[PDB]
Amino acid sequence: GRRPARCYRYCKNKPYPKSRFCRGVPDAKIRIFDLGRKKAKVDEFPLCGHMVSDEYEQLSSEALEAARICANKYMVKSCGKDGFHIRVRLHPFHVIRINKMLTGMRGAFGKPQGTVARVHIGQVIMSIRTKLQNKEHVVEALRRAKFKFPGRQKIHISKKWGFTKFNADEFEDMVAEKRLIPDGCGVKYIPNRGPLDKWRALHS
Amino acid sequence: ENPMRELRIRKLCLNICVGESGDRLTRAAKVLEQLTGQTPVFSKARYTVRSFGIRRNEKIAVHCTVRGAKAEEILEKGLKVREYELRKNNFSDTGNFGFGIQEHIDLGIKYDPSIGIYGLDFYVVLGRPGFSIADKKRRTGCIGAKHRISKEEAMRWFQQKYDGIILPG
Amino acid sequence: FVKVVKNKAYFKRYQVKFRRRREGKTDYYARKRLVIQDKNKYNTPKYRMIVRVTNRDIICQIAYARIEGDMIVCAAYAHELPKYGVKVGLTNYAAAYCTGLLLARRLLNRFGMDKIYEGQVEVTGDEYNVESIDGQPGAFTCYLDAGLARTTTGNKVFGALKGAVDGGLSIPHSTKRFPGYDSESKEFNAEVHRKHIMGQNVADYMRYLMEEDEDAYKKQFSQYIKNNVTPDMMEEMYKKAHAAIRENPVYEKKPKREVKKKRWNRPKMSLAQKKDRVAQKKASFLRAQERA
Amino acid sequence: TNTKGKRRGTRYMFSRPFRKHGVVPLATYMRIYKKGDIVDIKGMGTVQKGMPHKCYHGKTGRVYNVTQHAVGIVVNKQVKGKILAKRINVRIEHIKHSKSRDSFLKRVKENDQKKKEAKEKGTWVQLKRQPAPPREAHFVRTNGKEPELLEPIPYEFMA
RNA sequence: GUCUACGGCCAUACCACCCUGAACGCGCCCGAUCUCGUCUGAUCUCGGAAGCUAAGCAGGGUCGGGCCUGGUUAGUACUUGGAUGGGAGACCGCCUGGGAAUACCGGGUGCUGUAGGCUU
RNA sequence: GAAACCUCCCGUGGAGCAGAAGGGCAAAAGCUCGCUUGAUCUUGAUUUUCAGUACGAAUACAGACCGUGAAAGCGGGGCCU
RNA sequence: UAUCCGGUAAAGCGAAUGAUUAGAGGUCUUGGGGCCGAAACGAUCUCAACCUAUUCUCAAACUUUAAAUGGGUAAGAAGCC
Ligand SMILES: [Mg+2]
Ligand SMILES: [Mg+2]
Ligand SMILES: [Mg+2]
Ligand SMILES: [Mg+2]
Ligand SMILES: [Mg+2]
Ligand SMILES: [Mg+2]
Ligand SMILES: [Mg+2]
Ligand SMILES: [Mg+2]
Ligand SMILES: [Mg+2]
Ligand SMILES: [Mg+2]
Ligand SMILES: [Mg+2]
Repeated sequence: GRRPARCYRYCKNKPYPKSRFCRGVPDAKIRIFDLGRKKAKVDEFPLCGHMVSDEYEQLSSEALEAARICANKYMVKSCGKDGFHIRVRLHPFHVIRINKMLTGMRGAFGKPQGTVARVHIGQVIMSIRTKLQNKEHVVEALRRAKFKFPGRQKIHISKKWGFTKFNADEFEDMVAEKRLIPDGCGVKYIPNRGPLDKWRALHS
Repeated sequence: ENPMRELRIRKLCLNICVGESGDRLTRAAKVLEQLTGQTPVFSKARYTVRSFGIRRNEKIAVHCTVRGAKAEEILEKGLKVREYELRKNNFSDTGNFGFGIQEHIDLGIKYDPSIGIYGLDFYVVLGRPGFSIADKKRRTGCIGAKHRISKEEAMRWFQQKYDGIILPG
Repeated sequence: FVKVVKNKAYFKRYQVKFRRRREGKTDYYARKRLVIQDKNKYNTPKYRMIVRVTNRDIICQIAYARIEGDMIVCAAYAHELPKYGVKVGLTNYAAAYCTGLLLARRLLNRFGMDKIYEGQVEVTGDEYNVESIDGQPGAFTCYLDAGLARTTTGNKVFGALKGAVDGGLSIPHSTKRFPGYDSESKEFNAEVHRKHIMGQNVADYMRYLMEEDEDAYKKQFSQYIKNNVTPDMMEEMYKKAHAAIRENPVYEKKPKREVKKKRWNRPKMSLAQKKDRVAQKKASFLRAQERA
Repeated sequence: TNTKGKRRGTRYMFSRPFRKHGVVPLATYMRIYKKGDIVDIKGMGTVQKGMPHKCYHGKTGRVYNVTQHAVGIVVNKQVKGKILAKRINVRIEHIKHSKSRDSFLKRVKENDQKKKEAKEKGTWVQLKRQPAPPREAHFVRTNGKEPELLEPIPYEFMA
């Protein structure tokens, strides 16, 4: 049906998003960019395993989805149906083209074949949060998920708390301070600045 | 002991939307002219609506803005036919109120088989001293804040002045 | 509830209009046409006879525009007029005339063209304008800056403009909006105009009220009744004032001194005060809640 | 092949900057150009009468003519192999005084000061400029405290 | 100290709500005979001066938003010139000079020209 | 009645400006009135395509005769391409 | 050495435009489907769009920012006084 992944790998063209101009684009294979217990509280999942990319390459929507199932399947089988949260952090926005041959190279300009993610060197592909129990189960999940992607991707466990931007060493104190306040999957960082009436809702 | 926070009637607005044009509208314009003691204005439609049977720039409604003592007098008549009751929803958050009358002859006008029974629409722009700031030409402004009439404040003016009830629901 | 119209975003993207455009003062559309010179004129001034009527006052200024902030060569106010003769009705058309006239005379006295360009003396009211005399310094010429005033027939600005024209400034104008000119005929009386210049429109209203009801007259013309300005006294009064202006227009100010130098205002609260003030509100909240 | 249209590609060039739209504030108009004023051209979107062509934006040149509300201005425009000094009639709004020349005039004025004085004295003074010379010999006192050692830091992978 | 008239630069000047304003101003304010204009003396025009700072206006306030300006981000991202450097490629490292932008954290919150007041 | 007409509030333009898109534009360049024919007559200069020839299109002036506005001004077609 | 010009790389999207993930919060709206309701903004979920802070990820024909390399001028007798 579709072309080999070989042929759309390197980030060669300018980014060609689905827009006014580029239309009639077929929908991306991947759709659900996160799954597992996504309705979980910051506190009850701090681990944050990432699959980072080490190639400035393009990943297919097809390969993302496949990798996502692969990781989630293992996470379910391993720990449990509601024991993790996985986030895919690359959406296929770039539209990829296809000049098709039954005229020759005259007036050759592609129709939209499919979509694709462009991924920089050092950029995270997938990311998983679960417990301090469960580190090894994530690693292998991402390990298995690597095999669905072309190029090369390290698996890495971050020094953050969960899917927060905050360093896990200081996360718990900050809550004690109320620097930080739980807010679904995330956590709202409160600063000094805002009128004092906001400060009177806390400390009360 | 307030000096000029004296909530007054800035203007009274009266409109008969017949939604016809031609003769019905010319007929209804006489009713306001008998009531207010001044020629009204015909407003035209914004755009055609095949449902209502109106066309763009076709004269739908007649209306007029009464000011001063005559607006106080006509407002009084309009409340007498309504029996000095309003509701909470009849007041706008801006501190204005309004109410219908179902037939102008109730106010105190003679019917005619031609010049029939045009129901009409009172609406009262309450105001204060020094609201004109907004609408003058040169050094304009906005009327502060503790000076703006609240919904509550306009209800209590009605509850005092015209001895009204403001029934709930 | 609704979508907040005035977000962070709104204010980030927001552009203010100029300061005086905000204050509701300066029509910059008109200012550009009024004030800028033709570049090949170079640094030669472009004067304008600014006239603004305040609720209690009429100011008449002559100004050109430099880049630092348009400079004012001369001015006359309606509140000066007491010197000359005018006790009351200082925002009235007649007063506007005196105030304009006075500006012309005071201006002319600076340049030494007080003796040349006497201008119109008898006050006809008709189309008058100044012809510059050959072998003599030319006639001063500015243009009327009406401002935001709705320029209609009989507007008081044109009362001032008429005055400065009779005072001997060549300011171009038509008579299509002096009070007198008829809309549904298109001729100019210039006796109606004279009446207005002399305050006879005011005197007749005074005579009309006194005839009808004493109390309304007494209410309407309270400062006219005090100072004893009567209807029959009115025309003479303005003619005296015109002469006195015409004989001595020079402004002398008052020698202002003996000032205590005290702050009526409230000065700006220093960082450190503001910093503590929240500190005290923080403490006071804590000590307050540790009770109930 | 691209369109020859006058305004092609001036989407950004003739576009008032961020939060500087609206009234062309008045100094702009009311400042005087004589003959032989050095003047830098910079087209503007609000005023479309007397706009310069996109080629002369950025370019500086001298004023030759001054009309009522514009200024003729000789500017040099390169064309493949030949520089053509050519004369264009820009409306004031698209033009500033180029300061480039004033720093020169400041220096010549300063020279005339330093030539009048130092003549009766006898001591001749350096009027020519000189490029930044090598930075001279000097001591550095490590006052009490010794130098601070800088080990390069061990790598770690952050993302 | 501060205002009015005409301003220049146009948020350090905007917005929100809160407080305070002596004198002079500026206003709101009271009228429609005349000028002028409205469906309407609301606006506009005109004649006033009994009230009042309620509002506009000014000055201040807010762990305020916004804007302005520093730090950090970071010698990071990018990048001129160099090599028979690496790497299967993708890309990367070095040399040679140049060098940013958010988030985050500080500080600031109109200056001033001409003419005329008031605080004598 | 989700939509008719009226009224108060907010509203940096998120509308509109014949048409493609881009720019520009708020006591306007938008809308609504009033008066109009500068879309008129006539020299050269200049810009843009450029060979630095033409055409078209435009820019600044200058001389006439008008328009409009209290005026300063603006206007010799269409906000600019 | 002075001085203008710039909107590409980068960056940004808790700034506009457009795209786009997630949960917190919200009878804003209202609905369509429910379950417990005669029915009830009653209770309970829900999914629609909208909104209040956050959050994931983007742009040749988006952008508040904004490089490097780069293009003008100027650096005197044709000047000063
Ligand atoms: Mg094959
Ligand atoms: Mg390609
Ligand atoms: Mg005007
Ligand atoms: Mg009135
Ligand atoms: Mg006040
Ligand atoms: Mg107050
Ligand atoms: Mg702040
Ligand atoms: Mg047009
Ligand atoms: Mg001509
Ligand atoms: Mg470009
Ligand atoms: Mg980019």
